[PDB]
Amino acid sequence: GLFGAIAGFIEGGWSGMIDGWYGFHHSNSEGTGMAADQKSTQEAIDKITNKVNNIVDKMNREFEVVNHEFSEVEKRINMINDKIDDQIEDLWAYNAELLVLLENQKTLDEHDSNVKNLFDEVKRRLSTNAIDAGNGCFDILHKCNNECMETIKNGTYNHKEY
Amino acid sequence: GLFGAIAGFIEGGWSGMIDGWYGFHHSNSEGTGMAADQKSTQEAIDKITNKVNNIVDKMNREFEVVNHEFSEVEKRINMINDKIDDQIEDLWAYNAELLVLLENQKTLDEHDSNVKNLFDEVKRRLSTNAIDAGNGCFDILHKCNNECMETIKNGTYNHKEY
Amino acid sequence: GLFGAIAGFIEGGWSGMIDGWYGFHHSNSEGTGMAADQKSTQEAIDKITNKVNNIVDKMNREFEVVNHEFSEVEKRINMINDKIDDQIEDLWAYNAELLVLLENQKTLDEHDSNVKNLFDEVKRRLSTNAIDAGNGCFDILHKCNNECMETIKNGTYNHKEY
Amino acid sequence: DPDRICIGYQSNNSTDTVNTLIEQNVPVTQTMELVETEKHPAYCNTDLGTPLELRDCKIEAVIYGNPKCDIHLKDQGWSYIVERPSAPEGMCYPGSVENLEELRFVFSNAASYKRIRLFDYSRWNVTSSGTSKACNASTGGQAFYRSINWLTKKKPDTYDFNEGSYVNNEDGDIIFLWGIHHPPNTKEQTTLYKNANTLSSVTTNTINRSFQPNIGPRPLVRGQQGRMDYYWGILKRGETLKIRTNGNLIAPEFGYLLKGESHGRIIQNEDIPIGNCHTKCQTYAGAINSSKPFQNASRHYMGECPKYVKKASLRLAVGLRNTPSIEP
Amino acid sequence: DPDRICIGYQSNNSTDTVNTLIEQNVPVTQTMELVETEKHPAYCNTDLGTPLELRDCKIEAVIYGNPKCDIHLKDQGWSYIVERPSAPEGMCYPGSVENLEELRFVFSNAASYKRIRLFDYSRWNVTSSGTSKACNASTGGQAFYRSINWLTKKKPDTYDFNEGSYVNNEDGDIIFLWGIHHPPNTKEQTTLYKNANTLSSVTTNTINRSFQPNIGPRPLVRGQQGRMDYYWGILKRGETLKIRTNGNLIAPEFGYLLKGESHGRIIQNEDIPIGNCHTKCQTYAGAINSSKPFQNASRHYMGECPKYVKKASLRLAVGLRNTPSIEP
Amino acid sequence: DPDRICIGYQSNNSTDTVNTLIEQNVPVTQTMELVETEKHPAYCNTDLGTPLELRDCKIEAVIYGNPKCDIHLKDQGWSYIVERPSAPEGMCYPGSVENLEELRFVFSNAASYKRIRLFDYSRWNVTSSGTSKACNASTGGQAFYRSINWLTKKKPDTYDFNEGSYVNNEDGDIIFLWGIHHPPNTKEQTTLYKNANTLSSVTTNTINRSFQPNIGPRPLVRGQQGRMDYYWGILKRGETLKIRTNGNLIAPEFGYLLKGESHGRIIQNEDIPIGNCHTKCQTYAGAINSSKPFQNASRHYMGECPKYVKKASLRLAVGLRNTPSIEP
Ligand SMILES: *[C@@H]1O[C@H](CO[C@@H]2O[C@@H](C)[C@@H](O)[C@@H](O)[C@@H]2O)[C@@H](O[C@@H]2O[C@H](CO)[C@@H](O[C@@H]3O[C@H](CO[C@H]4O[C@H](CO)[C@@H](O)[C@H](O)[C@@H]4O)[C@@H](O)[C@H](O[C@H]4O[C@H](CO)[C@@H](O)[C@H](O)[C@@H]4O)[C@@H]3O)[C@H](O)[C@H]2NC(C)=O)[C@H](O)[C@H]1NC(C)=O
Ligand SMILES: *[C@@H]1O[C@H](CO[C@@H]2O[C@@H](C)[C@@H](O)[C@@H](O)[C@@H]2O)[C@@H](O[C@@H]2O[C@H](CO)[C@@H](O[C@@H]3O[C@H](CO[C@H]4O[C@H](CO)[C@@H](O)[C@H](O)[C@@H]4O)[C@@H](O)[C@H](O[C@H]4O[C@H](CO)[C@@H](O)[C@H](O)[C@@H]4O)[C@@H]3O)[C@H](O)[C@H]2NC(C)=O)[C@H](O)[C@H]1NC(C)=O
Ligand SMILES: *[C@@H]1O[C@H](CO[C@@H]2O[C@@H](C)[C@@H](O)[C@@H](O)[C@@H]2O)[C@@H](O[C@@H]2O[C@H](CO)[C@@H](O[C@@H]3O[C@H](CO[C@H]4O[C@H](CO)[C@@H](O)[C@H](O)[C@@H]4O)[C@@H](O)[C@H](O[C@H]4O[C@H](CO)[C@@H](O)[C@H](O)[C@@H]4O)[C@@H]3O)[C@H](O)[C@H]2NC(C)=O)[C@H](O)[C@H]1NC(C)=O
Ligand SMILES: *[C@@H]1O[C@H](CO)[C@@H](O[C@@H]2O[C@H](CO)[C@@H](O)[C@H](O)[C@H]2NC(C)=O)[C@H](O)[C@H]1NC(C)=O
Ligand SMILES: *[C@@H]1O[C@H](CO)[C@@H](O[C@@H]2O[C@H](CO)[C@@H](O)[C@H](O)[C@H]2NC(C)=O)[C@H](O)[C@H]1NC(C)=O
Ligand SMILES: *[C@@H]1O[C@H](CO)[C@@H](O[C@@H]2O[C@H](CO)[C@@H](O)[C@H](O)[C@H]2NC(C)=O)[C@H](O)[C@H]1NC(C)=O
Ligand SMILES: *[C@@H]1O[C@H](CO)[C@@H](O[C@@H]2O[C@H](CO)[C@@H](O)[C@H](O)[C@H]2NC(C)=O)[C@H](O)[C@H]1NC(C)=O
Ligand SMILES: *[C@@H]1O[C@H](CO)[C@@H](O[C@@H]2O[C@H](CO)[C@@H](O)[C@H](O)[C@H]2NC(C)=O)[C@H](O)[C@H]1NC(C)=O
Ligand SMILES: *[C@@H]1O[C@H](CO)[C@@H](O[C@@H]2O[C@H](CO)[C@@H](O)[C@H](O)[C@H]2NC(C)=O)[C@H](O)[C@H]1NC(C)=O
Ligand SMILES: *[C@@H]1O[C@H](CO)[C@@H](O[C@@H]2O[C@H](CO)[C@@H](O)[C@H](O)[C@H]2NC(C)=O)[C@H](O)[C@H]1NC(C)=O
Ligand SMILES: *[C@@H]1O[C@H](CO)[C@@H](O[C@@H]2O[C@H](CO)[C@@H](O)[C@H](O)[C@H]2NC(C)=O)[C@H](O)[C@H]1NC(C)=O
Ligand SMILES: *[C@@H]1O[C@H](CO)[C@@H](O[C@@H]2O[C@H](CO)[C@@H](O)[C@H](O)[C@H]2NC(C)=O)[C@H](O)[C@H]1NC(C)=O
Ligand SMILES: *[C@@H]1O[C@H](CO)[C@@H](O)[C@H](O)[C@H]1NC(C)=O
Ligand SMILES: *[C@@H]1O[C@H](CO)[C@@H](O)[C@H](O)[C@H]1NC(C)=O
Ligand SMILES: *[C@@H]1O[C@H](CO)[C@@H](O)[C@H](O)[C@H]1NC(C)=O
Repeated sequence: GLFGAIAGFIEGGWSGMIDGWYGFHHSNSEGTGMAADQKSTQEAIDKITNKVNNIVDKMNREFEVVNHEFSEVEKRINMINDKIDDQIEDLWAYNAELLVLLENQKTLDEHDSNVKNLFDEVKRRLSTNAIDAGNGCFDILHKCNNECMETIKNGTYNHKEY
Repeated sequence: GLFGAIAGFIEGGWSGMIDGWYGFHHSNSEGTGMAADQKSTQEAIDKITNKVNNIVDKMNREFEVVNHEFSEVEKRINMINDKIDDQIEDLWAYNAELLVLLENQKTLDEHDSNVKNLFDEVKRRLSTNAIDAGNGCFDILHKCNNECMETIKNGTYNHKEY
Repeated sequence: GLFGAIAGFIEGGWSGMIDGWYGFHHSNSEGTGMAADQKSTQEAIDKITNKVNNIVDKMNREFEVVNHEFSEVEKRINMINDKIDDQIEDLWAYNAELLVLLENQKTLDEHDSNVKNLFDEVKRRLSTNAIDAGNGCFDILHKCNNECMETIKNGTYNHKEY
Repeated sequence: DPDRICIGYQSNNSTDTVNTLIEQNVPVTQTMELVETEKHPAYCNTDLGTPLELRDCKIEAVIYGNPKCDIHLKDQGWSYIVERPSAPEGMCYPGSVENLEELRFVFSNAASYKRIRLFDYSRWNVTSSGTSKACNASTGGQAFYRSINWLTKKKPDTYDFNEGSYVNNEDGDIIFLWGIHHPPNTKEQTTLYKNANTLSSVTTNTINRSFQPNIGPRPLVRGQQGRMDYYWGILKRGETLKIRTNGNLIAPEFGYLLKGESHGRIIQNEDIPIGNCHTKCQTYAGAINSSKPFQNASRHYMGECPKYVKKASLRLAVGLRNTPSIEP
Repeated sequence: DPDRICIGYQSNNSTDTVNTLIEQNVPVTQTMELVETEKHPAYCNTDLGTPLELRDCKIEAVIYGNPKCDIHLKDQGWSYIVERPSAPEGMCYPGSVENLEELRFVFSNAASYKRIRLFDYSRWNVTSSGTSKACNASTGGQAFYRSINWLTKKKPDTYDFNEGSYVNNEDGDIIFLWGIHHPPNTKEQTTLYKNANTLSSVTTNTINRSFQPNIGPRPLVRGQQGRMDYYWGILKRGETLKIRTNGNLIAPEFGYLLKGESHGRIIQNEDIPIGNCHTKCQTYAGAINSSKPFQNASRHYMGECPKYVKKASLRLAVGLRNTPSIEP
Repeated sequence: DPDRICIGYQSNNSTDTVNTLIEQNVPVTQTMELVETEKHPAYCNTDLGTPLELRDCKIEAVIYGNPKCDIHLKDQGWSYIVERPSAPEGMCYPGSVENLEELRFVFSNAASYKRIRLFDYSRWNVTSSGTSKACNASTGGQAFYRSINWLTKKKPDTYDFNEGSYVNNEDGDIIFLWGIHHPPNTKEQTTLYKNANTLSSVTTNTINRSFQPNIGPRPLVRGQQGRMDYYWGILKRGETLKIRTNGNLIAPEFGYLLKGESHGRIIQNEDIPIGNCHTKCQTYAGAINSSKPFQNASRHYMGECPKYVKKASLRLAVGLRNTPSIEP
């Protein structure tokens, strides 16, 4: 994808992550954990919610096609009326189809960006105290207990301590 | 944002930077400086100028609604004329609203990209001679006077000298 | 550009690369090679092919303007018919022009993304075994024969071997 | 051995796929369908009320009062009209309605009507309430339109210039109706109306119309070589309708006091039944109950309806690209 | 201690916000408003000239020359027409103009007119310049239309077939006007026109029309049970207009030589005044002076105007996301 | 000295440039033009057949059978009609066709016609096949319309009420045509038709029309002060056409049995020739052979055509930004 994270440097998703789109796995001496990151997840939810509400609002403006009857000596007017209804319907078909193809492209790329940004956010916070494995994982060069781990996840980790 | 620089790894803007969107702060033995980068700033100005001129050009093509009068036995034609004016106006309302929502999304992301690219441009030029602080700042591992600083800013810095 | 690779950290293209958009140059003890990367190239071909086919499909829906004749006492209807044809043609002119300007912007950025992703893909696979030169080139810290080179290109390179 | 932290994203068992500009059938974790394809194939009530179903009679047959349509003589209201194409009864006596489309429009765009008596022709100096085999009642006997009255000469060879006034003192505009009978022979003209050429005038505050008969044999239609031209007008609040004839006038008897505004639709459909249902969205292919932005039911609808698209499906990505899962 | 270089971007005190597809009220450093909401609420001059304001008279009253509209008898030009709905004077003698909408269209689409005398009825074999209480002049006395002439019989019970020719040798097409008077009684028909049934023919190179009167009592309108049908035609450059009547013709006296093309608008507005201003963009809600692509004034405009949108605001991001400032 | 691997992209000698929303004239390695600007400036055959070119005669001249248009009397079919504006022959005897636009529409929308004889006027009680200097044949002698027949009185001052029937037993609907002659004098009316006022009725199962002459001198057109009003109707499958006249009727002789559906176009073009070519896309500016989505030839086309845009060029980027090449 555009940002190279989803189906990219992180090769696959986690089937265990049900309550969120993006999150963390950790392993230390005290054991193992996997949980959604609620901040990055909720930011993404707000954005797609805004997009959906905008798509619904821009497609629900008042519109009506009253069918009309014409005499056998009103063939030109009958054809003109049919042209209006066909050509306006045709322009709305373009708008609806193109908007879904365009926004589906962006939505999937926006998710890819969200994953890359979360990864980059952790990489900078860890700085020289961690080795990049190149699969979305960091090997921490010091002992990092559950307190240290939560400090990385919620973004209060100060690399100068270690 | 999409590229993770603005309100991202660089947490806030500079109130002092008035004559440009993107620029540099430096500190060395000779003191302190902050100035806009005119090249990256002028490239961005040209792009938004092109966008605005395109938006104005695509919305200023000749258009006219002559009001019409109809007899009491021309009710069907009267309704058909009203339908044309309502439904074309409705399609233009979609175009105008959607274009502003779409281009506002891209403009803000394009600025984010411009900041990230400037940062990356400096990071590569400095190479192994500087430590990344993770806030858009580089600590240079050698003495870097005003001559050295201007050489980084205007992009003639050769890292093999140091 | 948006992703900073094309006319960016890789300053120019290769005139020799005819059968592909993206590819590799290598130099070792056994000599020199330059070839397109068929996987990244073919992925890009599929995407632009899909885009072009979508653009052609969304513009080829059935459309027809039958010219009409009107009496000297049908001036209002004549003007209404002319308005329909002018204003629908005007909305299609907007759609065609805007779609080309929008998709040309994205196509060039999508290519830029494809180059950056290929570079990043190699950088991660090489890991600590190579030095980044900052021009799209890697200096490998161990001897890397044609077998080693093809292993980097086709993505089976294990950095722990060296 | 070293402590480790990893960034990951959701994979799931979703089979949902979307199309993008650059990619077909991309698997994604969460989607939403934007096209409503479910509907109730019936003609339901709306907030404007119940549809008027015309199984037996076209609208002009009801207005002019074709004597097979007496079920519709009652004061009535509607949200829209369902006119069955198979409805056999139109104008029973051969002839055309001038501006028929505009009459059906103004009638159908109203919310209801009251039948108002404009004239009583029992007190007139003519034989009134003439009948025809062309216009049989439902009970079998020969009859005529209920809204217009066939005036012929008084039995002792007399048809003078008879005239009457009606003043619209009702709370709205009235549709009034009349006909001009054209006999096939000059013999029938004199045996019905006495005068060989007649002047029939229908006038109001704004309208000024007069009619002479056009004698000559027309092709046989429903057993008649004679023909009627049917006419209509609108008498506005406070306006006076004046009629004057010495023969050939099928004179206005009952007008229609129009009230309010319906959806102003005449649906020409055979096989979709009227339903005992209420809907926010009534399309011509049935009722829709949906918050989805689009529907593929019909381009013709009334109420608050999703936009019409001729497409099976428009699936919108909500979640991210669905990938085969890896172990954390 | 180490020498440092930092990349940064602009923050400022801008309160401007924009909407994106994914985000409401995003603060940004520089924006531009695309909708013009300022206008001058007046009807101004354009490059096509000054609007013709009709406070007292509707267009048909000016064309037919209602004798309360003598201020408009002068040769005149306009860029567009402002017809005040309250304008009381229309057709003074009761009756309808055939194809009134098409007449108002062709007249209003011209840039100017010259009144051309088609006929002098002083030399005719009739009593010309008939008057009516229905058509009072502004000075109070009973008068008639200035453009059409009420011809009655010559005093010693005489109205023969009178005919005349006019040849259009002017530099353009001429609107010509006439009426057919329909008396309420057969008594009035003979006391005005002598003949109980008349033939009035109006013919040109292309048009062939004839008219007989339709006697019968119409409802009283402005003190008249009589009625006139009003007609119009276009006499092209070089065409001959021929009129022939033995009664009931309200004969053409003055035609209108149309020149050029205006904005071809008739604005039906009460409360927006005519202004002593010049504008590039005149909307029906007032004049606009803007380079902005959109306006929310009116969908009806003339000149070079921003596109109409029913929206208060469409703010476009120019600068970047405005963030709370940090110290370099 | 160290072993090296580099990522690169294509540069080439392409001079192709595209416009983006943010950038003009961007060089790119591969592009495609979306607007077809090539066409064959001729009117070609389509899958619906060959265009009917009318160099000499307008459509109404062919239908009514102007005697200078005898080349078109033959049964014919077309895909569309090319009517040269310079075509001199219309209605030869001065007068207008009622609903001319609707006649040209219904005729041109058919795929072909057969000329059907409705009546033989040799057996009628009138002098048939009247001629005029206004309607000269191509060979020079005075003639008349082939489709309608000028009936005058039988030589010993006789014109009774003559009537006839035609039954449409053909496989389709028939256009039937007639005229009403209006003499300039009451003298000519009696020297042609004997009766000073006539009744001419044209009736079918659905249509009921009658006509009286309107005597009076019209301006001289092609040597005639007389005038004809031209009329038309559609006789549906199985319907009976009945005509009845005692003078002034230019009676229906030949009707037109319409079959099928063409492109239903009448192109008014002078200088584009009919071509011996076949095309999938025929525009009004010539034939197009293209898979490109757009064309700038004409907004008027038939067949399977690219969408019309008034633009020289819309170049789509396929490849990437073309940069000056660097050595690997
Ligand atoms: C309006 O109603 C008219 C009157 O209708 C009748 O009276 C009312 C009250 C009801 O009772 C209704 O049911 C009645 O029909 C109606 O006119 C009628 O139309 C019908 C159908 O066209 C006519 O029926 C035909 O009659 C002839 C003649 O019948 C006599 O002679 C024969 C031979 O000597 C005897 O066998 C009979 O017993 C009679 O003495 C028949 O020849 C014909 O039979 C043929 O056709 C039928 C199908 O219609 C076949 O089944 C047979 O096998 C034959 O092939 C019909 O029976 C009826 O004469 C006529 N009556 C009157 C008084 O006019 C009118 O049509 C209605 N108007 C409209 C527009 O519908
Ligand atoms: C066209 O103009 C017509 C003539 O107009 C007059 O002459 C011109 C030159 C001007 O001077 C103009 O100002 C004049 O009015 C016009 O016809 C006129 O219409 C008016 C209004 O309808 C008539 O006025 C009414 O007259 C009757 C009768 O008046 C006589 O008898 C009574 C009782 O014995 C006396 O009191 C009078 O002095 C007279 O001797 C009145 O009954 C009536 O009064 C009632 O109505 C008014 C309001 O209109 C109230 O103020 C009163 O209280 C009463 O309730 C009016 O005064 C006038 O008779 C009539 N004149 C003629 C010659 O026809 C015509 O209407 C104009 N056409 C159109 C279409 O407008
Ligand atoms: C329908 O056809 C009508 C008949 O046409 C003729 O017969 C057919 C079979 C052909 O042979 C055809 O070629 C014939 O023309 C047609 O009516 C004719 O119209 C023409 C043209 O308007 C008339 O020609 C003019 O005739 C007068 C009179 O000529 C006589 O007198 C003069 C003077 O004494 C002599 O010099 C002649 O020899 C004759 O004896 C001429 O004055 C006039 O000449 C002037 O105009 C021409 C140009 O037209 C100039 O070249 C000259 O210099 C002069 O300035 C014409 O020659 C013809 O008289 C007339 N014939 C009849 C029998 O009516 C009709 O117009 C056609 N209908 C329509 C609608 O087109
Ligand atoms: C039927 O005939 C009677 C008598 O002719 C009409 O009544 C007359 O109507 C006129 C005009 O309104 C009056 O002037 C007479 O005074 C009336 N005479 C009588 C004796 O009442 C009556 O109007 C006619 N009916 C119709 C419908 O025209
Ligand atoms: C249209 O669909 C709505 C939404 O599903 C239906 O409303 C629900 O009906 C059930 C059963 O009465 C209730 O338990 C829910 O609380 C209702 N939801 C809301 C938002 O009211 C509605 O019944 C359907 N309408 C028709 C006419 O069938
Ligand atoms: C609206 O969309 C639905 C879904 O595509 C259509 O229903 C399908 O129609 C096809 C073609 O006739 C059938 O073979 C399938 O069995 C239907 N599938 C489903 C899932 O229902 C429907 O016909 C479309 N059109 C209308 C007018 O409703
Ligand atoms: C008024 O009457 C006179 C006399 O009847 C008309 O003049 C005559 O007109 C005819 C036809 O144009 C000529 O043939 C006569 O020679 C004329 N006679 C005289 C004595 O001039 C005059 O045309 C009539 N006016 C109108 C308007 O019809
Ligand atoms: C419309 O707005 C324009 C632009 O503001 C006005 O033009 C300016 O007017 C002032 C005062 O005359 C000048 O100092 C500027 O130089 C003008 N600018 C330009 C570009 O000409 C203009 O006056 C306004 N028009 C009306 C009719 O009020
Ligand atoms: C055009 O847009 C302007 C700005 O929204 C409208 O002016 C506002 O209208 C509201 C609603 O009536 C008022 O309460 C505000 O006081 C107005 N605000 C401003 C800033 O002017 C205007 O009404 C819109 N419509 C038209 C026809 O001009
Ligand atoms: C020409 O005249 C003859 C004789 O008047 C007409 O033939 C008569 O037509 C009537 C009505 O159809 C019949 O009743 C007679 O029996 C017929 N008489 C004869 C002697 O045949 C004929 O119809 C007339 N032609 C036209 C066209 O009207
Ligand atoms: C329209 O263009 C097509 C495509 O170039 C032409 O078809 C080709 O014609 C040549 C010569 O006959 C053949 O060698 C190719 O095989 C054809 N291609 C296809 C896809 O059929 C076609 O001849 C042109 N049509 C006209 C009428 O000129
Ligand atoms: C369609 O597009 C083509 C290409 O722009 C037009 O052809 C050019 O027209 C210009 C302006 O008249 C000429 O000066 C050039 O010589 C033409 N260039 C080429 C490359 O042909 C063409 O006129 C456009 N319009 C139509 C109706 O075909
Ligand atoms: C999801 O699919 C996987 C792979 O086939 C399977 O192992 C698992 O049981 C499925 N989850 C369910 C049924 O909840
Ligand atoms: C901008 O806002 C800041 C923060 O409130 C304030 O300190 C500063 O004075 C403002 N700038 C001005 C008034 O120029
Ligand atoms: C492409 O352009 C380059 C630079 O001018 C030139 O050296 C080369 O010969 C060109 N390639 C050709 C002609 O194939």
